[PDB]
Amino acid sequence: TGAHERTFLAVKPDGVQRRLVGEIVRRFERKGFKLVALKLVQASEELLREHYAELRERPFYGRLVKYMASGPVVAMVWQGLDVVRTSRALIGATNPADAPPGTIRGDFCIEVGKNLIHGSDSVESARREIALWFRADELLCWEDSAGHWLYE
Amino acid sequence: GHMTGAHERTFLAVKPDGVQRRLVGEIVRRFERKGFKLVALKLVQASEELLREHYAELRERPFYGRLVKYMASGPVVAMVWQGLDVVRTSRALIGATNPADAPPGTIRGDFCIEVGKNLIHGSDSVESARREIALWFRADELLCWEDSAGHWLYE
Amino acid sequence: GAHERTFLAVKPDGVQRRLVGEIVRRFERKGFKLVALKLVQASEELLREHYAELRERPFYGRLVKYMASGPVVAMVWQGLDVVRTSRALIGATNPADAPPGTIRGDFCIEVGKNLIHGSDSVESARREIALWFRADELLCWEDSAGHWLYE
Amino acid sequence: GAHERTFLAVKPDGVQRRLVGEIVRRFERKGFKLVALKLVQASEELLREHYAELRERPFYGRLVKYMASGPVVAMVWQGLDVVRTSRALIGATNPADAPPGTIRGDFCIEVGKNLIHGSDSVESARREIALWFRADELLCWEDSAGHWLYE
Amino acid sequence: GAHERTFLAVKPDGVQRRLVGEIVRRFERKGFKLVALKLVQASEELLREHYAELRERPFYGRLVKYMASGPVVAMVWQGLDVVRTSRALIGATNPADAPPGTIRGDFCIEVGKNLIHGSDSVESARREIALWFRADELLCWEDSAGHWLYE
Amino acid sequence: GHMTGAHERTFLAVKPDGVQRRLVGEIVRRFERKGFKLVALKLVQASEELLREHYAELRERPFYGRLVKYMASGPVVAMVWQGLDVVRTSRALIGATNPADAPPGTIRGDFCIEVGKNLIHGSDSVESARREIALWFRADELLCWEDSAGHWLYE
Ligand SMILES: Nc1ncnc2c1ncn2[C@@H]1O[C@H](COP(=O)(O)OP(=O)(O)O)[C@@H](O)[C@H]1O
Ligand SMILES: Nc1ncnc2c1ncn2[C@@H]1O[C@H](COP(=O)(O)OP(=O)(O)O)[C@@H](O)[C@H]1O
Ligand SMILES: Nc1ncnc2c1ncn2[C@@H]1O[C@H](COP(=O)(O)OP(=O)(O)O)[C@@H](O)[C@H]1O
Ligand SMILES: Nc1ncnc2c1ncn2[C@@H]1O[C@H](COP(=O)(O)OP(=O)(O)O)[C@@H](O)[C@H]1O
Ligand SMILES: Nc1ncnc2c1ncn2[C@@H]1O[C@H](COP(=O)(O)OP(=O)(O)O)[C@@H](O)[C@H]1O
Ligand SMILES: Nc1ncnc2c1ncn2[C@@H]1O[C@H](COP(=O)(O)OP(=O)(O)O)[C@@H](O)[C@H]1O
Repeated sequence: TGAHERTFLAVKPDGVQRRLVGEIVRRFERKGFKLVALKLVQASEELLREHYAELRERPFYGRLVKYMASGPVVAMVWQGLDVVRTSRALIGATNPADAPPGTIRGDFCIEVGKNLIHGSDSVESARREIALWFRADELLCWEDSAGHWLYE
Repeated sequence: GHMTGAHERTFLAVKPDGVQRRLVGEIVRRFERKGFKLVALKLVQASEELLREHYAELRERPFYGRLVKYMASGPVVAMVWQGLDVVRTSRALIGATNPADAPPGTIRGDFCIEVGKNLIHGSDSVESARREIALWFRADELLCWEDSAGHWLYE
Repeated sequence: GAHERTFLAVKPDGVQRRLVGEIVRRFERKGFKLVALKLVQASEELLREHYAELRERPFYGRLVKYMASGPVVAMVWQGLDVVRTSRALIGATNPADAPPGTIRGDFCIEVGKNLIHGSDSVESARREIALWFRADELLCWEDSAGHWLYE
Repeated sequence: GAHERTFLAVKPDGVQRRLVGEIVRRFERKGFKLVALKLVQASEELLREHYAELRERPFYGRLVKYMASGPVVAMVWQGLDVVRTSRALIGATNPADAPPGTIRGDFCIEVGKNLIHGSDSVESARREIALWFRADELLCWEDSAGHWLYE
Repeated sequence: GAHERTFLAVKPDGVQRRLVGEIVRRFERKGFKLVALKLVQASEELLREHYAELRERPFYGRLVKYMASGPVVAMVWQGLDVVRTSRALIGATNPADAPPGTIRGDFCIEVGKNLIHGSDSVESARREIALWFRADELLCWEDSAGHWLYE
Repeated sequence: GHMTGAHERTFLAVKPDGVQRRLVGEIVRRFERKGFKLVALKLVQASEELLREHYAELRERPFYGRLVKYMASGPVVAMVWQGLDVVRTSRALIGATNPADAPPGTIRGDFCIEVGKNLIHGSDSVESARREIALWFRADELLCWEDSAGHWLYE
């Protein structure tokens, strides 16, 4: 899908509490990606168990689920060329200690457990996460007036 | 309400020009830095139907058809913000309807030029806010959460 | 008049909300010279004196208690008309009346949590500077930018 | 009226204080179209004509000599009501009178060091644009954002 | 080496996306000295010469046509190691390879729409500056901040 | 420490060039936004004496006299910041000693050019931080306060 690739991103409860939602959104807007879905939600533990199913045998899994369910999150879908991989570069390493300055985690976070944002790790993960969090009628198609200036 | 006033809510929407011009984050950050509490948020493609109801007071103005068509022309970011005097204060942060009359420091004063592409809507009154919130959101979309910042914004 | 000085303090809410740097940057960008700075926990006794003119007001006790409740950033800034200009940058006491573009207009909601204190007059500034700082904390420096800020 | 143009110039103090980008960004973020730009040093002869309406004012000589003393960034911006709106963005002549949120309100202290010039009227802009720029320095370009700025 | 100079150009996509001021501010905040600036539309003849090292590359033709298609902001910046450092601030040619914090890493997606050109070497810079600018367009000014940037 | 590590402290100082160039607020804002806790702060005119001891280790370097003279050539903003891995992290945020080697996104990478005017000092190690904090601050200048934000920065 090339420039139509999509990723799932979510601002975690700490990002909402720390008033960093606009800052995060602005970084993806300024990069050139197209916002195609957005909502403030409180995720159920049932949903979050499915979301993090790959991690279910890790010792932190339970508290990760409980935490992500504990307050509002901002769920998003962004669209563009290589948006999955590039979003992960913008976000930075899982452990903010390893995330360089200039990344979101590098600039704003200290600890792995309070690392502001989730982004899909692969196109296949993105497909699964988008379907989990969003209905199809929440995913918008619009003609981007900037696209001529971002793409060949 | 009247208890303390702090649970007043307004409807704000980033119009299609705000999305196209990549100002969503900038607009949200201004309300975040002010101290208001985001209690609802969604990106939507608004139907002409809903918009006719939203702008019903402008039903017999000459621009009405172009406004509705335009607001339906692309995504809108619909929001509800909560806090003391949020309706009046949000109108001040946005600035005058005609950007030419909105001072620098306001959203319209800083970011736009013409009345027909003026980035954002905010409820003009508490009663308008009640009506607009109900029109645009379901009850279950309005979130109750515990704002760690409140202690530092409110006496 | 370029050596006029004012006393500004970031109140405990400004520290807690991580707005210290934002506030300092606004006075830097305006052209004023920072000549004193410290993070302190003010005593209630100091604060009772600082706000003595308000001692008969219903809110005086809670103002004092609050200002003593957490760290504040005490500052002295220097430049032409700095006292009045700083008050303009800060905005009205009640943030509801502070326009966008001002510190209180951009960042605050309520009169009791209004981020920052600034002296209200040159004589108030002299008094407040003396209350909060020793003479050896007030620095003198030659501003490389001054030729570009003053005629 | 969307093709109205104004002449703006970053004065020597704006260049020296490293505020050129900040100023340009304010006009870009507003939605105006940059149609001419150059870093130049103007002659006193050009400046005497630029400010010819102020020839009887006691500061005229000083103003001319100062504006000739260092580089300035000359610009033309295009858009609806650009002259009047640009003046609003810049703020009052005397920065003491310019509210926070304006360029002069945010960055300046004194009337002689007030960062930027903007034309005062459509007819003054026509005159100033002609004075500072060759016709071939004003560029026509198709504005991708035009549909989202204008109805 | 503090008098080294580089040629930078904001490409048509940077103008259209309203990123001129953002880009300039990044070089200003670094401490580099702006010594020439203009908004221009370059000829294919000039651009063929500009990019002559790339003449056997498959994209050469489309690169030349594109850079000729709309306005660019041509600039010269001065300072110690300005060529190499500017390239670092810009980031990798392909924005997919440019880290966050760089211009291309922060603002761009694709190699053909990568916002800005910067000279690749001191000798390339000398050639490019000569190609785009007349000698009288390069300004000598006394930098008020130089004592605080350099030893 | 070793309980959780969250009470580690570093000494940071904005050098005179950072004061003159009006980057104090910019610098402080980068540490605030990262989540570290400001526990001490003062503007000082550092004596040639204090500085000779600060930079004792560099006594045999040919630039030593010029470093001490420069660090006394205007005000310095002395700070103590607290948090998990604050010494190592602060060094990463500042970037390499030589700004030409500091990547964009770091303080030195974004804001300065030459090694002799490199804006800021941060402790290079936990032991150095212990020594620097002791040298520049009195114990009663290091404040214990309840950080509302810690709940959102720490698990
Ligand atoms: N060792 C850990 N302890 C606590 N939380 C962790 C740990 N490792 C990962 N996590 C949390 O689980 C989330 C999902 O892990 P993972 O998908 O591997 O990382 P990423 O979010 O960088 O793609 C992380 O973002 C983080 O919040
Ligand atoms: N004279 C006008 N010409 C064109 N569009 C207008 C005009 N007046 C209002 N509008 C449009 O209709 C919207 C609703 O108008 P109104 O409620 O009066 O303003 P506001 O949005 O400031 O509350 C405006 O925000 C603008 O988009
Ligand atoms: N009505 C009030 N209720 C609570 N606190 C108040 C009230 N009026 C003033 N204050 C507090 O007292 C501080 C000092 O008041 P004053 O000197 O009159 O205002 P300012 O700080 O704007 O100069 C204010 O900044 C505010 O924090
Ligand atoms: N009283 C004054 N003293 C010194 N310089 C002045 C004075 N009044 C105006 N100037 C300078 O002359 C410039 C041109 O004046 P004017 O056109 O009246 O103001 P503006 O630039 O706001 O349109 C001003 O921008 C300012 O630099
Ligand atoms: N494979 C490519 N496809 C399209 N355009 C390209 C490609 N490689 C390079 N370019 C364009 O050519 C310009 C000049 O290339 P080069 O000098 O090698 O890179 P840089 O601009 O990073 O110094 C690039 O900035 C880019 O816009
Ligand atoms: N080669 C040099 N020439 C001049 N000044 C230098 C040189 N190396 C270091 N300095 C200065 O001495 C300070 C201390 O050096 P060092 O401890 O090696 O760096 P850092 O401050 O990054 O820990 C530097 O921050 C810089 O101001």
